[PDB]
Amino acid sequence: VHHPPSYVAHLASDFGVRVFQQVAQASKDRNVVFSPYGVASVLAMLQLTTGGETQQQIQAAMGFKIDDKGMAPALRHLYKELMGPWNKDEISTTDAIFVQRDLKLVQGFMPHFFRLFTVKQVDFSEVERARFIINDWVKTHTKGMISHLLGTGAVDQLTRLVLVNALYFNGQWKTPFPDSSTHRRLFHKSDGSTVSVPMMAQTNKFNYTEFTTPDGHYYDILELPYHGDTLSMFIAAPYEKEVPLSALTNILSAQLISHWKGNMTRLPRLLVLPKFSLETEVDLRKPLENLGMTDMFRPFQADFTSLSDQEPLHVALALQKVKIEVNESGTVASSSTAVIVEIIIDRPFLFVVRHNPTGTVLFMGQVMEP
Repeated sequence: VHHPPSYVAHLASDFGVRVFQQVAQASKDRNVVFSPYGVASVLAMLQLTTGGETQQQIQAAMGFKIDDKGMAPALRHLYKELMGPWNKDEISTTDAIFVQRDLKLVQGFMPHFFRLFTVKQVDFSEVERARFIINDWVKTHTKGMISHLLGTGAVDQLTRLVLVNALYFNGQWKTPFPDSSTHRRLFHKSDGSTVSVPMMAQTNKFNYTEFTTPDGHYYDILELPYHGDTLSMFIAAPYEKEVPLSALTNILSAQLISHWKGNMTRLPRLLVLPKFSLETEVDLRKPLENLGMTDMFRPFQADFTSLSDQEPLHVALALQKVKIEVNESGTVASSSTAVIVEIIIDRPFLFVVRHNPTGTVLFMGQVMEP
């Protein structure tokens, strides 16, 4: 464990979880898959382009200033840790900034962006080409998983800046579920009704801890490691079907996950887990405004003087796309965030894909219906 990457990863992951809780609030009984590291990555970049109180608001919500001593080195060290070969499991994370070809950038932004995290020349008056350029780049850096990050109406002639992160993960269980154990079983939805889904089964030693909500709701917390022994998926489900999953998501944090992991012991048991493939696209405006980042969305009031004195700029929209597939052999998942300037789990559950040496939360979500 290295301190620098683990420090910034905790802040990053915690900030991401708080954004997730905001999205989960809005879609109480809907499948949500999210990427905390993903949204933290672009907003870390956004700290560089903004100024005054617009920047302050981002800094306060994230818990750190990108420009503070040792802070950027920690973020670079971080994604090096995630992408190292020793992980066995593949992670690819790439940040990018696309700027209007002829936009006059403040002197020193380019060299400052390089040594902390080069820009890519784009012509937004050429709308569809510029949208393709960016969509094509997100596509390769998600290995094809996300082909159209920016829909039609995401950029136009007036667009000047697009910050983007692309995350990819894969994704092999330390011990796979045998294909032949996969069977159909009723899943209990939040509305009481049942649906029949394919579920995976296996008997092994699983890192496990019991957990109790303030309201006394008992939860199973299970850890499913990937073969590299650095990354794992945490699964959290209520002992009884009746308990709403928000009880858990309301109290979630990066610290709690670490505290779970700190208290688990390997126990033998049969684990029945549904397979799932979730796809979510979320508008990040309200969730980000809720965490106090309101100024960046307001025309004229937003402050991007760290990027350009040439003209007033504001955030037109903020968005994230995430995909995740969980099956017998492992997990494949990717996200792209942009800013435009016997334990049977047959009820809804939480999942968290975490890199444990750093505490980085790559993906998390609630499975309301597999």
